[PDB]
Amino acid sequence: GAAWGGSYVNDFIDRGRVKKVYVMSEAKYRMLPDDIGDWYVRAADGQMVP
Amino acid sequence: GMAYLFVRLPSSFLPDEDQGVFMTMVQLPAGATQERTQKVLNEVTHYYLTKEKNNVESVFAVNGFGFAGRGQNTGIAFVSLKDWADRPGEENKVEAITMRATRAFSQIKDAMVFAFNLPAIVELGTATGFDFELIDQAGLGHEKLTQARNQLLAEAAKHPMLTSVRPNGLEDTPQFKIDIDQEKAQALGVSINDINTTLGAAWGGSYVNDFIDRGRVKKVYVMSEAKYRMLPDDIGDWYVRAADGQMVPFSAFSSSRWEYGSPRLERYNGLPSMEILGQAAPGKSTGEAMELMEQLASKLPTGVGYDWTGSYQERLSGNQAPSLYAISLIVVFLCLAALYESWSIPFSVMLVVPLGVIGALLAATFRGLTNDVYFQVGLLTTIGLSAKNAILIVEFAK
Amino acid sequence: AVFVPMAFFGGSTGAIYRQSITIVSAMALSVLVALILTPALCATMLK
Amino acid sequence: LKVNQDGSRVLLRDVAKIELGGENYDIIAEFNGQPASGLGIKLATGANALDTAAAIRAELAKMEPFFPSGLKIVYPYDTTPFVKISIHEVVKTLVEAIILVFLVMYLFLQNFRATLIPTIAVPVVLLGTFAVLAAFGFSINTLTMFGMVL
Amino acid sequence: DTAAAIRAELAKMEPFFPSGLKIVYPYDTTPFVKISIHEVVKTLVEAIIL
Amino acid sequence: GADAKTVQDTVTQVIEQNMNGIDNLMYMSSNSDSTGTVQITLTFESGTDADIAQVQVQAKLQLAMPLLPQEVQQQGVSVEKSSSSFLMVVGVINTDGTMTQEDISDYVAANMKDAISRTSGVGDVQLFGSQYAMRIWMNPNELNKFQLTP
Amino acid sequence: DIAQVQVQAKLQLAMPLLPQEVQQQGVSVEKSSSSFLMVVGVINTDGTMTQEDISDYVAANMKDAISRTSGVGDVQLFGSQYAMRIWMNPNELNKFQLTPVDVITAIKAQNAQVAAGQLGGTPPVKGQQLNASIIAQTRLTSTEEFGKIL
Ligand SMILES: O=C(O)c1cn(C2CC2)c2cc(N3CCNCC3)c(F)cc2c1=O
Ligand SMILES: O=C(O)c1cn(C2CC2)c2cc(N3CCNCC3)c(F)cc2c1=O
Repeated sequence: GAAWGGSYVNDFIDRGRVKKVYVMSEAKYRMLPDDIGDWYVRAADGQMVP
Repeated sequence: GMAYLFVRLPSSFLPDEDQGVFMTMVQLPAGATQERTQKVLNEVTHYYLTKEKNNVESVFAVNGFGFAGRGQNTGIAFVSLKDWADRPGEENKVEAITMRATRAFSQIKDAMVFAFNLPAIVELGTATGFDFELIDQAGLGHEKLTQARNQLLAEAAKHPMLTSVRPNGLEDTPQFKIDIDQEKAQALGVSINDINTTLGAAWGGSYVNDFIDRGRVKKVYVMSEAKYRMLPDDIGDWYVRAADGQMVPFSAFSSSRWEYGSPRLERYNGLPSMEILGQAAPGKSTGEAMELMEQLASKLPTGVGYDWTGSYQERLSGNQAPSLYAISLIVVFLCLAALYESWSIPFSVMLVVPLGVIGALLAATFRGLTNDVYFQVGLLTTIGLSAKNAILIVEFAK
Repeated sequence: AVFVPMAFFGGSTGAIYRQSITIVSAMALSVLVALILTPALCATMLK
Repeated sequence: LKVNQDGSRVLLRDVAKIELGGENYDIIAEFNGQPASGLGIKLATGANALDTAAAIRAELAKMEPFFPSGLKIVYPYDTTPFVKISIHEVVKTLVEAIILVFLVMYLFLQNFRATLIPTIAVPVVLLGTFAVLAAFGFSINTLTMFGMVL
Repeated sequence: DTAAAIRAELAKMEPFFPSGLKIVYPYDTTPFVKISIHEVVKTLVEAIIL
Repeated sequence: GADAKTVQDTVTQVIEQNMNGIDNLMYMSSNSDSTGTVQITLTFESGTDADIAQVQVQAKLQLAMPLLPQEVQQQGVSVEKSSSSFLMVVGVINTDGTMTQEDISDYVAANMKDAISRTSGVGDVQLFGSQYAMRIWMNPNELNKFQLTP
Repeated sequence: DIAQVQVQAKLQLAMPLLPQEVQQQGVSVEKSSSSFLMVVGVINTDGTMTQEDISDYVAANMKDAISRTSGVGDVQLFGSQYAMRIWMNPNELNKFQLTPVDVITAIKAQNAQVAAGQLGGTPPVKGQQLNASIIAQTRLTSTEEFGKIL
């Protein structure tokens, strides 16, 4: 959700005015079906899982 | 004469009356305490009791609440004057009472105490008075806006048919920043959550949960015994718990240092701003003062505009009075023709006008009154009584 | 129209040069009372 | 809070003082150097003022009887009686403007009944004017009462 | 009247613009109203004249 | 607890860039004190109906309540009709069975304050003291002695 | 004026039954008129900038003023206001053994404003000389400071 669609995390301050901070991904890791497996979640036991 | 006795006659809006009730406010300098301002409100109560028993029925001081805003730096005594019968002279009436009250508080004190009258009205319409406001339009900050306003208050006081000008909202006092080095914290095993609710729920207090006292639901608050949160050195007395079961002081990860800020950040219309509260000169009057403050605002640095908070939107003996009086003639003539038929009758009634006016200006200008609202309606009552008397002279004779 | 034109108000001084009208109502009632009534009483009884 | 190893109990009072006190210690008032609180009511941007202040006494009056021993109400800073003075020193002024006129009518015309017809031709007009301000929206104001004198 | 006050705020904003920033006006209803008065009150006047 | 800069962009600014789409408006001003308190005035035209202008303003603040701290949400947020000035100020003291400037302030706010503010269209009421609260003064020396935190 | 309010005082009873993503996003109840009128374009000439630099300046100086001015219904930005944008690389994420959950947690901790109390308040010890506000965690300001989050 926070990689492909983006996620509104928290507010910051740019040049006096309070704006937003967003988190998503470099465009190339989320264009087609095959880039789903590029993301590795962390499981309990310390190792990565695709 | 009717001209000269009118242009020179000054312009007010409404009399500042004795209202059987006035008050007086208190203000202490950079970072004073509740114990300090209480000393000043105490001295104030004695002028109104020991040196003013005849005229003051009561007093209602309030520590740490000015009509500017709030904080332990402020105060306000609400006075209730004895009834009007027991106060005989001008001596024992607000103008005189607040005169020698202000003198007493400026003589045997070292803070900032006044004693203002009780308008009626609202805060506005002071007459020979304005309310400027200084905006940071561009992407400057607090430090750059403060400096620009100092230049506006200084250029005002370095070439004044003068002017008086006063900020008195921002004061500008220090602040105790605590830099929490985050790499030091998570090394020894303390969460940054735990740390922030230790410093926050100890020094500032934290609304935890509701309970019930004697039927009514009230609040439960959590903070600290006062003595463990008075000065800088008591930060290290608090020990947070780290993951591994052992205690860790604040001095471990924290770092103490002072820093200049402001206890009253104001903002006008979505943008940062600072209030300027100058009254017009005793010679000049408003329209002149405001326009000789506008060319001072355009001489200021970049990204610094202005806007007039905010007094008024169009005044009364100013602009308005004309337009109304204008039409008031336009009709008077018309309807003196709807019953008369000529081009002579109306003129007769239409120059009695100044007969009754030079008399009104005489009394007004002579005694210590002025062109306010009540004068601006006794005027129109008189053109009604002038056409009256006259119309009789005309009608009967015609 | 010495009065009501001045009772067309302008801003915070709204009900100020306004509530004339209070005194035009008074004018038209004194005209009324005098166009009616005073005629009556005067005739009805005087000397 | 805790049960330390040996079966000892750490309670909330064992770590902290516990007293029943206010939720905010920023402000505390004194009525003539006597410890006091109070309700400082402020108006509601269109409210009827002296009618609103009459009903501040309404609730307050039903509260008085169930007071602890000593609790008593006092009245500093109060606007209400200024209104009572602007009626009783305006409707009094009103009455003096007749009384004085009454003489001018006798001075010029010794006929009694003559000093009477004009003395009825203004009390009536006064009242008719009250009925028009009520019908238009206005109230008995300090301003509209000065318009009964002028 | 609302569109006249869109210029009100906009006019106070112009002076504090970075170098290059300039306002332009596409899609605007305002001057259609100026034509429906000056070609109606003109029509009015011609209906007298004639 | 929050300082002047903290409230300035966590509460104040959030509301200011969400105070739009409202009928009638001359200007907006604001304060943000170091005592953790913010207060905005949206002034309208001459006699703009305050019954609806209040509502429009407080139905717009609501779209920005989720973007504020959970500390400010559970604290008193308010949209009220103002009149920069008091009128009735009912002081409250003790005579016989003497009590403190804290005992009296609670009784004012737990019997007669809630009635006053709802009665005859009161704008807002300012307590001159504070309502009671289960106050807890944590000692940090008897906190480290049993290994604990707030 | 009232039909808008009734509608948005009914949406409020259903805000808690929506996602927390939608609550913290822009919910709105506005007066509509399917059609524009004034459309003020904004470009650059001399010191040329992008279709992104201009869109931020529009929404950070002049957009908030327009929408509140002379009863505007709603305003549609033709671009977007600036935001601290973060483009997560998943290859340099698996290389240090991490997830976007750890990225998000690092911003809701280091990028935050905390409400520390104040020296000398609130109920002090009778005799304190000073009273100043404590500052703590300050919200980040620049792209560089967001690069140095641990
Ligand atoms: O600096 C200040 O805080 C004040 C300054 N001034 C003088 C103008 C510079 C005041 C003047 C007041 N009155 C002047 C005489 N007519 C009635 C109003 C007043 F009531 C209060 C203040 C201040 O609080
Ligand atoms: O905003 C206000 O305070 C008022 C606004 N209006 C206009 C309607 C928006 C008034 C209109 C009045 N009259 C209109 C013409 N016929 C007689 C009544 C009036 F007497 C007072 C006011 C206000 O006080």
